[PDB]
Amino acid sequence: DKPVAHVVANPQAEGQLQWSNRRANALLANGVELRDNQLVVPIEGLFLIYSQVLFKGQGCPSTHVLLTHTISRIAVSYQTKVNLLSAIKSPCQRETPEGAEAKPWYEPIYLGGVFQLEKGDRLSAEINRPDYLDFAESGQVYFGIIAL
Amino acid sequence: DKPVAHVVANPQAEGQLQWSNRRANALLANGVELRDNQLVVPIEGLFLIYSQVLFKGQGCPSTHVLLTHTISRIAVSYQTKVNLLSAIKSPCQRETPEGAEAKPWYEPIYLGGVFQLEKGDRLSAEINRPDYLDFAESGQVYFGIIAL
Amino acid sequence: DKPVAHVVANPQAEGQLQWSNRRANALLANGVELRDNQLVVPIEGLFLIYSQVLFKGQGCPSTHVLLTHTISRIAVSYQTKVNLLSAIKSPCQRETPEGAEAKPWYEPIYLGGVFQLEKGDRLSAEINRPDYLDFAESGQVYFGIIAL
Repeated sequence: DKPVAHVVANPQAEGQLQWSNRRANALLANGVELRDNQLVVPIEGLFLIYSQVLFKGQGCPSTHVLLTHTISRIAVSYQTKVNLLSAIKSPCQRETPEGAEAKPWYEPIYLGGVFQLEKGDRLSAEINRPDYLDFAESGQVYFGIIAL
Repeated sequence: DKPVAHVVANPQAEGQLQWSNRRANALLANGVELRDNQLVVPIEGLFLIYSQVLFKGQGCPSTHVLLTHTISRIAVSYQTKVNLLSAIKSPCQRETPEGAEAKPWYEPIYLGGVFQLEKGDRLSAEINRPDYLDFAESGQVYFGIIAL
Repeated sequence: DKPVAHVVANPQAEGQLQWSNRRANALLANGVELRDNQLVVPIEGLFLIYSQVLFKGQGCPSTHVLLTHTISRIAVSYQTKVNLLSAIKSPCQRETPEGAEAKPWYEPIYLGGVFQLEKGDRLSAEINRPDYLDFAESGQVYFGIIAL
């Protein structure tokens, strides 16, 4: 009877993090809505909120890239946006003047925490570079919430 | 009264990820069974499932290595296996022709999510290279589940 | 009615990991106490415990550094300390004799698990180098617990 959601990246969405519950082993029950790529809370309460993203690259080309993942809360019904959880990662410290190269790298980021939410609040799980995501398979990219 | 399990790597198992509840601060209660290195669910319901693995290496020898960690579900009572959560990590982008070397590196991977399971389902937390694991101590390698 | 806490790093504490509940989107309710920078459990029970730390550096200066994060339990009322969850990470495999340099790097560590605690137990989330932390913003550094 608890509101719950476990949504995954839609692998047909090219260059975007599009969440989807249309998968076996994914959930969107008891009031939680997926609207505008956001999770809308059905009741006020304490919620465990979490998400994982997986980035992938092929070597460290010429310069440098920071990868971010954040879960924001947008309170009320069109109020402000505020970050609840956030992480940053840098895949390449270096890779310069020729030689050999071109080795793929993978980098997972996990975020998870317990928060007091009000009915109607909207949650967003967002990354800066959707073009570096890897949802080539599995339980590699996901976002969920469960009322506690 | 909720089914629950928090098992750790058995440090006496050389080159294998062998789960064990025989530790203070580990749990295996209310129906959850550890059978064939797998966690068997006692009732249908929503479960928070999670696991951490820690890999360790001593420099980046000649070529390259990918480290994987996945939690699969094997539904029913001898049905198919399917991945619920998965992560990949690459420890070495490089390390070639002589010089100095040989610095140990550590890499943790965390997986966690909420899933609807049926009684009898079996859960596996698996890695590709058990020879790179580090459970030299602590709460470094663990796998748990708790009915929500 | 469940004991719960979600505390964040206090950004005014220079070179120390000082936890604080004095933030919107932070919690310290139903009996959980923040005493001596530790979370004191109000009742015996199963608790989901978790924490994230984010380290940041500016290149890989001359030698090497290991970053640790651990959550310990200190049972009873002045008994022993024991690690429940722990992770290690090494930011620099290399960076030697001149050239160019000086690129900032970020490294997040996440810990989370379910544990049977007794009333009065104290929990500590600790790092080895508080001088490498980054709580420059957001939900970057946090420690929470919720009775299950």
